[PDB]
Amino acid sequence: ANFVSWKSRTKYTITPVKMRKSGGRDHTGRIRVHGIGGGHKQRYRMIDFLRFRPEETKSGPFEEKVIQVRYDPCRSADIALVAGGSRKRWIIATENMQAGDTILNSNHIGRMAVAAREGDAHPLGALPVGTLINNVESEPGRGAQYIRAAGTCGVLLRKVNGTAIIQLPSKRQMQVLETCVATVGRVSNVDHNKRVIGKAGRNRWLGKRPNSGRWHRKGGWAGRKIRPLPPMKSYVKLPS
Amino acid sequence: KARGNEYQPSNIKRKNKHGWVRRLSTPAGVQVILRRMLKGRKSLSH
Amino acid sequence: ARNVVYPLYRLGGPQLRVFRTNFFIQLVRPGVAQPEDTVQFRIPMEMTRVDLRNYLEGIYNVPVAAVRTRVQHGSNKRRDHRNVRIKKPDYKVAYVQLAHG
Amino acid sequence: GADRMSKWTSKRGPRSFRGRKGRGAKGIGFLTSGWRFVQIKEMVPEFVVPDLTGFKLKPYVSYLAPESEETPLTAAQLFSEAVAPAIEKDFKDGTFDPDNLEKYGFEPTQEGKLFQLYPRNFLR
Amino acid sequence: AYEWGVRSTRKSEPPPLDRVYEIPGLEPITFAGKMHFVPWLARPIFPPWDRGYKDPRFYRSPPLHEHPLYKDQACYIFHHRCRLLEGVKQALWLTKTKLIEGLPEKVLSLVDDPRNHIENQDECVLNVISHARLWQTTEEIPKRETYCPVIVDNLIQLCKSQILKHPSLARRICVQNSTFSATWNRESLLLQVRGSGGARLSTKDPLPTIASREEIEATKNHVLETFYPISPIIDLHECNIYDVKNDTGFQEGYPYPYPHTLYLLDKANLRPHRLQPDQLRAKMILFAFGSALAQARLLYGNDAKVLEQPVVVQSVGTDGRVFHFLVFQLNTTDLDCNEGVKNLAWVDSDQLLYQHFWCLPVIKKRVVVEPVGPVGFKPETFRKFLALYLHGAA
Amino acid sequence: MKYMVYPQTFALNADRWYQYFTKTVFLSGLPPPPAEPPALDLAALRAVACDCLLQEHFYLRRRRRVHRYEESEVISLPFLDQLVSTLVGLLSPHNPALAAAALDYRCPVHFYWVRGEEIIPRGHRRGRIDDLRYQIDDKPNNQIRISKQLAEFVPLDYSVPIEIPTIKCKPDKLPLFKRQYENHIFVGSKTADPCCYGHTQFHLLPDKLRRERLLRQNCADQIEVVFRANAIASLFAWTGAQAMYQGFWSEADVTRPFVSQAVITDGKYFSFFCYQLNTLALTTQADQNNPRKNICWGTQSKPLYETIEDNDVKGFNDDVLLQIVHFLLNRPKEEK
RNA sequence: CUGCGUCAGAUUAAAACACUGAACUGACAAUUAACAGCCCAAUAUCUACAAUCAACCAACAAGUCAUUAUUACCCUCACUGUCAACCCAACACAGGCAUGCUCAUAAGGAAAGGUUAAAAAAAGUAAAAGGAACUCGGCAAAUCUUACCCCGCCUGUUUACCAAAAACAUCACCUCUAGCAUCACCAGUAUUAGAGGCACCGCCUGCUGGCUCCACGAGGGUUCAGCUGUCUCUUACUUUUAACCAGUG
RNA sequence: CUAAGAACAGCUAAAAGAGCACACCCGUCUAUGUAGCAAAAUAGUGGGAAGAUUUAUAGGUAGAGGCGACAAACCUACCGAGC
RNA sequence: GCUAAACCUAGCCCCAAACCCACUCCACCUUACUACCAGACAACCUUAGCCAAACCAUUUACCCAAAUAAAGUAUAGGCGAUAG
Ligand SMILES: [K+]
Ligand SMILES: [K+]
Ligand SMILES: [Mg+2]
Ligand SMILES: [Mg+2]
Ligand SMILES: [Mg+2]
Ligand SMILES: [Mg+2]
Ligand SMILES: [Mg+2]
Ligand SMILES: [Mg+2]
Ligand SMILES: [Mg+2]
Ligand SMILES: [Mg+2]
Ligand SMILES: [Mg+2]
Ligand SMILES: [Mg+2]
Ligand SMILES: [Mg+2]
Ligand SMILES: [Mg+2]
Ligand SMILES: [Mg+2]
Ligand SMILES: [Mg+2]
Ligand SMILES: [Mg+2]
Ligand SMILES: [Mg+2]
Ligand SMILES: [Mg+2]
Ligand SMILES: [Mg+2]
Ligand SMILES: [Mg+2]
Ligand SMILES: [Mg+2]
Ligand SMILES: [Mg+2]
Ligand SMILES: [Mg+2]
Ligand SMILES: [Mg+2]
Ligand SMILES: [Mg+2]
Ligand SMILES: [Mg+2]
Ligand SMILES: [Mg+2]
Ligand SMILES: [Mg+2]
Ligand SMILES: [Mg+2]
Ligand SMILES: [Mg+2]
Ligand SMILES: [Mg+2]
Ligand SMILES: [Mg+2]
Ligand SMILES: [Mg+2]
Repeated sequence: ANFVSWKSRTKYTITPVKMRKSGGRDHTGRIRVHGIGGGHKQRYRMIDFLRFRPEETKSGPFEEKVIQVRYDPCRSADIALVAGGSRKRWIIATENMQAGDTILNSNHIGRMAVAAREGDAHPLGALPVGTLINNVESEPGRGAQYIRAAGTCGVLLRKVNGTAIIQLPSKRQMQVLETCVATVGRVSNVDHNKRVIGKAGRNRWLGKRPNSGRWHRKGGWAGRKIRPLPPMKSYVKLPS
Repeated sequence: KARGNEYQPSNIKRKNKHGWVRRLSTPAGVQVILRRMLKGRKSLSH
Repeated sequence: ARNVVYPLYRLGGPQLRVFRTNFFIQLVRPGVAQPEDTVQFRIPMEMTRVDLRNYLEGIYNVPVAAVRTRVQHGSNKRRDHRNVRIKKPDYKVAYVQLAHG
Repeated sequence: GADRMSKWTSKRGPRSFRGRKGRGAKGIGFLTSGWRFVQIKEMVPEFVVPDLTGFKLKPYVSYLAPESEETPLTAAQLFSEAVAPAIEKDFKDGTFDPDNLEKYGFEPTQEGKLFQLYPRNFLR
Repeated sequence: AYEWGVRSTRKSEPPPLDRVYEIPGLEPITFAGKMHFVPWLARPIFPPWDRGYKDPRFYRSPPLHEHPLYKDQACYIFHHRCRLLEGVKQALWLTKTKLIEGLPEKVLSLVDDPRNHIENQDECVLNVISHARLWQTTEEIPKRETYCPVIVDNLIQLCKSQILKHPSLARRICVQNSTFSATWNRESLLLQVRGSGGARLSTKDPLPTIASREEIEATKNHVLETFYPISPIIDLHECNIYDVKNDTGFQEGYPYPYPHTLYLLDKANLRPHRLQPDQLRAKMILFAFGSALAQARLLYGNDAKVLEQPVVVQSVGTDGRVFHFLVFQLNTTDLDCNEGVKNLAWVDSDQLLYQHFWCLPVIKKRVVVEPVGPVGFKPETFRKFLALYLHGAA
Repeated sequence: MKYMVYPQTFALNADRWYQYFTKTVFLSGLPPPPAEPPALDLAALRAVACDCLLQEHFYLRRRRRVHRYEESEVISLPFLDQLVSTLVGLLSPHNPALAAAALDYRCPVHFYWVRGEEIIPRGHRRGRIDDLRYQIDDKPNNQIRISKQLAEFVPLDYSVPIEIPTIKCKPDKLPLFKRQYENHIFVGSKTADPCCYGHTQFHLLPDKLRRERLLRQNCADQIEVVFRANAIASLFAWTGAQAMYQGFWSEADVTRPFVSQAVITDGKYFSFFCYQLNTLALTTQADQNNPRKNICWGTQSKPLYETIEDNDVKGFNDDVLLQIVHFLLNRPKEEK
């Protein structure tokens, strides 16, 4: 199929970029993910998940002032428009973020810990143990990939020998370097999971199509059949 | 309901589906033209 | 001229000149009532109103003010004994208005 | 139900098809921004009409004429009629050299000519 | 970090060169002589090609650093499409001026007496508003790109009928499609303003000074407010290919050299395309400063000092329903430092000419609740518009 | 289906065709002055005329190069708008009517009227009587609308010994093309507007109909045709729409003449026209016994200036300038 | 794609007719651009703030409209579409057919070839007294009408051409899988995504199961009252059909 | 399914996968029709008709498959496997 | 006596022989039969199955370059059908 991905823009901008839906179709044109199609049109707002990105003419710690926290259709959480120096960019907003607040982005690791403020970006080697964190990265310069969803927050369990243990929202531990930059506090839209869809129509507004009507007897346990051993094959079923 | 009117004419669709350019796009469609040239068809495509 | 290759033109190139032209026009009587200054010609399909303007001024020394052309479709309804459609060739009709009244 | 054995012309198809197809007339300009057409004066073929005042020849030929045999013109014939007389005069005088063939009329290259022979850049 | 642009949408890598080219002393056999592609022959390496002549339709500009007007130092350009982030507060710092709420007493005192008011003034403004938004075109509800300019031209035309009372209004015209340029430094920052669009009211006589000498000298104690961490040059066109040049927009000899008032229109149908009230006033101040700065440089040379005769330039910015008034006075041309004499600017914000307009009657349960016409019309707003137009002629 | 009548038209002898469509007789010159019972500074008006003229050509600095095809829409158009805006302010002391007047910039003027009949040649409607409908969609560059109506140039019953031209073929041979869309009657504003009477129109010919191009097309005798063809169509559509706003139409024909003024220019040459709408009944039912006809006066095109060199205007004409002033100084007759 | 314009024709079957006969054959004629289509120098750089009379207010589903800097560039109106009683259904087919206006017309049309007034058949109208006694069933028709049970929460969806449902889907709930990026999922990150069950909610329960209940239904039954030719018991009239005459077949 | 468009009177109501009710979409019941006007229609009676709506245009998914609110539905008037 | 019925060529089949065609002008890979602008896309990969074996599952003949003969022989093969 003559499928060209809309993700062709190479320069970052805060302008909402028009994106075309896929409908669960891959580049070949066949369905690869079911239940995706239609819904209200959305414009993608590019998010800079690398919080510590100093300007071209600047370096080191810098500060940004929040301009507006608004709704993002693409993601569950809300986003905030911040301005640092002579540029503006989108970031993932925290639970407690307003228009006018000042956030700090630094890569400095001091001898002692520092007072962690919600929304600020500091390396994992300078954050107190136990503080809720979000938007963590595997290695420095990789960018935030984990704990992005609304209300999600990780736990800084321990820090040993330049590495830190991060408790993911799925209650799984992850080991990453202490130089990874993370955001203090939870993510916005804490009560996102408390929403009620209300009607089947609203699920079609989000681009989700109804499930297949086939009665699938197959499942995690029902579909998969344990093969009885020849000794146990005699006792599988007894008439009653 | 009532059938028989499955054909809804459209020149854009007709040229894009059975056109000369469409036929020569793939090696399989080239043989389609070659068979009609061998048979002597007055019109090789749309 | 028709059925000939026109030399390609680029910026600063020489003027395109034709010394022998194969365009042949025929004056015809309009089938409908026309203004007095209006003159009707049948011209080959390859001919433009700009060419016809220079064709009449250059050859017949006829001053022309406005030239309007249209393409006339030839009926393909006629069929011979083999039920094969017979095509009447399409021709272009040109309406020429005289210049000085 | 479409006729696939009829000539495809500009009168068939939707609006985009009809405006894009032509009738064979050569283009005499280009389209600029705003759908404005710019006509190039040099692209319009200018007719070189000679003066026919006092011209002896007429469209028909009188029947009281001899039936001369037809002799097609050849390159060998044209060379003998045009270039050969000049070479013979120079050959007898004794001033002949291949370097001066351009003086006899030979063109080593067609570049820089208003009417190139191959490939020709002029109309009929 | 996360790179933008998936590799599928980028240009694919060219196919690897045939191994015949890797053998020294071996001439590959390619299809360059056949003038078409074949799969069983090597791919020729074509040298770069040049057209050989200048073709405007297919011209390619030289690289940016090869442009003659290329400077390492960036110049930040403010134009009609620039939307300042901090609004007025950012505009005040670039122009080195002090904000004063309310129009000057002298300007407002012109229309204080009933003698300078227009006959049936309230009815005339209502008919101007009604014509602009209801009677202008065939369509029931005209778009904003249609009534925003018309509602302003009629008000100027309405104020231009007072030539009977004031013969001094015959020495002014309304220039359209006028531009100007102004270049200056603000703490080692080369800034340039290129105003365009709107109406430029020109006069044969300069506007008289508003603030007295003592009031101008009192600006030295005032200090410009800062907006850290946001930079003063944010939302500005940072261009490295520019030309420092001062331009009043007209050549020498123009009968109306002195600008009187700049009329700015946010004639955009879409709300996002329209400047915010805070941003619109920021555009007015920079354009008023840019127009006044060009006059100061043209008359007093290209030096930097405190002007002996400060230049006053007015400005009126409207969205078609909301009006902003500005009176800018240029007191100095030495803006590199943050100390010393600072300019003054009188600004009126959010002046409603009318609260709302109904192009159709509001019929609820077969009862006409709201008739056709403006709602919440404020005649006091037009008095300020008239006072600015009558400045310098009463 | 209705014929789209274009005022600024490239059709040859379009003035002769539009006279039959509007039932108008064209007269040379201007209407006779009414023999009926301050200081006008010509120097002040002359200076402003040159200042506005020199502003567009020389004084104003262009950010980008102005091309030949943009001269009408970047040089000629602003000059016409600015000249009228300044003149109405300089003539307000001499004419109080202009002060309480509505000035419009490029507003559309529409008028729909029915005149003539035809027998449909082909189709299922062949042999049936169908009326010939016409529509004028004109957008003058400037126009002045006033609350009161101007004085008539000639009486309503006045007649001239000149026959209105009659076309022997169908209107399609002008050429004129038929198209079906919304029928509008528009003076430049809706009916609710008190200023429903027209005073003066200002037109700028398109660069496609410029004088220089018509000379290349052997249309030297068609130069004057374009001026009076635009005036006949635009003023009839203006006066006709004003009559409709007053409740008059074909069956209820006008009881008083409707007059208007127009100034047609290409930027350099100026022409002046005056129109009077004596009759609005043009349908074959109503025009069968209608004796009266519409009257249009016209002047020859004259250049306002000869040549513009730098900041000096060569050969500036005050006769052309005064003719613009007289049109603007015209006012409705005052009551006792 | 010339397919009721003109003219002529040894013409002569369009489901009848036909001399001017003509929706046949041949020739001749025609639809004229302003509308519409056919657009744009390069390189960088810009574009947070819906729409809805956009002003109130109130939202979510988060939306349908913007440039500047420098360089290059000032030649001019070409080309094509334009007819009709028209298209897709083997047909001059009671079907299918997007949008703008007119919302009853200012436009477009003709249900009866002539006759007779048998049966049977179709549609419609009227009816004494009775009012479901008809019938698998108040189906049809008339009238403008109450109370429930069963099933399914509801709007919605399906066997195009015998099944519109109690079936499917559905919010809500529940299970299972996955710790991550440059083409689907996704330019996303466990408050997420996928694979499934069940069918809201509320109550009760295990450590998953059972009832209740709001509205809702061309679902399946039952019923008051009314209504009526459904019936006791049919009858009259009108129209189509019918039969006869003429044409086609 | 994708792209970019269009349509939804009036009334009761309220910021409703609300009610009545046109256009429009669908096809519940009955009758006509059964080589019919129609290889699924007609008349009346019905369900929906601001939404999970209807719809025009172009593009995509192709038979060891596609697609499917599973009817073994549909994929050019014989689909338990197209021609 | 109507409808009809009759007719002899057009051409074709199989061999031999010999190895065949494609630029008059114009248009023709874009929506073929369309005068006239930055591409970078590139070709190659066992046939299967019906059928026979009275099912079917291994298997089952398909010109490979000299007619004849060796010879349906040596061999192969659910040592079956058959292949050779
Ligand atoms: K139901
Ligand atoms: K078998
Ligand atoms: Mg589910
Ligand atoms: Mg299920
Ligand atoms: Mg078919
Ligand atoms: Mg369709
Ligand atoms: Mg044309
Ligand atoms: Mg066919
Ligand atoms: Mg056009
Ligand atoms: Mg009628
Ligand atoms: Mg009868
Ligand atoms: Mg009959
Ligand atoms: Mg009864
Ligand atoms: Mg019973
Ligand atoms: Mg019933
Ligand atoms: Mg249900
Ligand atoms: Mg409910
Ligand atoms: Mg339902
Ligand atoms: Mg069915
Ligand atoms: Mg269905
Ligand atoms: Mg059914
Ligand atoms: Mg269910
Ligand atoms: Mg019972
Ligand atoms: Mg009962
Ligand atoms: Mg009876
Ligand atoms: Mg009979
Ligand atoms: Mg509803
Ligand atoms: Mg409803
Ligand atoms: Mg479905
Ligand atoms: Mg099932
Ligand atoms: Mg089944
Ligand atoms: Mg099929
Ligand atoms: Mg077998
Ligand atoms: Mg078997």
